[PDB]
Order: sequence, then C-alpha cells, then structure tokens
Amino acid sequence: SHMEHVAFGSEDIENTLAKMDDGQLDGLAFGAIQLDGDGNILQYNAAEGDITGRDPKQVIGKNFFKDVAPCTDSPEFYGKFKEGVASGNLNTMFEYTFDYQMTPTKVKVHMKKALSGDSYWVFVKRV
Ligand SMILES: *C(=O)/C=C/c1ccc(O)c(Br)c1
Repeated sequence: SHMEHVAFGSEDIENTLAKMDDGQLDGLAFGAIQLDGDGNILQYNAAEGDITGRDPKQVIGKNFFKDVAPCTDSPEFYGKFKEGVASGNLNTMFEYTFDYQMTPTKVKVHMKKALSGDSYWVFVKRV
C-alpha cells in the first residue's frame, strides 16, 4: 500500500491525521493543508499541489489569505475560517472556486480544527 486509507469528510479525520508526517500526508487521496490561526501554511500535501499547481515544498510558511490564495480572502472562505478559529470548533464544508493565476477549478473544501495547538486543516477535493 502506498496510500492512507482515509476518506474526505470522515467524521474522525482530525484523529486519523494527527499521526501523519509530511510523507504520510502525501498518501492521502485529497488535498490537505494545515494552517495556523492566522492562515500561515504549516503543512501542504502532494494531492493539493496536483490540484492547484503550487509546489508543496515552497508554499510552507506563506500566508494562505494574504499571499498565495487571495481568491479565498472573502467572507465565504477566510471569514468562515477565522470564525471557527475564534470559537475553537471549526468544522465547515462548502464548494468554492480557486481561480488565482490558474484555470478556475471548482472544489469541495472541508475546514476542521486539528488536534494540535494553533493548527487547522483545510481539505480539498475536485467537484
Ligand atoms: C484563490 O486565490 C485560490 C488559491 C489557492 C487555492 C489552494 C491552494 O492550495 C493554493 Br497555494 C492557492
């Protein structure tokens, strides 16, 4: 096996992904980003890089909302993220279109608080 057998949207996804280093995150079928509470990128997997074109190694440390993903700097994406950061229970799923310096690509996004401190998952798959 060369993949992690975890489905997008699984109810306990934050528990299953707590064990995963960067290599294991690259075994997921869906894009996975981990952000801090300000939106800085802590982790970013291969599937996400294939969806978006960004280089998973280069995006670490950039700010998702200010730097790499201005199309998500909106109430419908960033607004939802920061509300869930504030409440401590982020868990929201919605479709969205990624269109900054790329062919517009419609995705399903699932944001969910991670078990580690100051850490929040953004999961992405195509629709
Ligand atoms: C809109 O600006 C979306 C940009 C975007 C979406 C998803 C990822 O992973 C990146 Br780095 C940028």
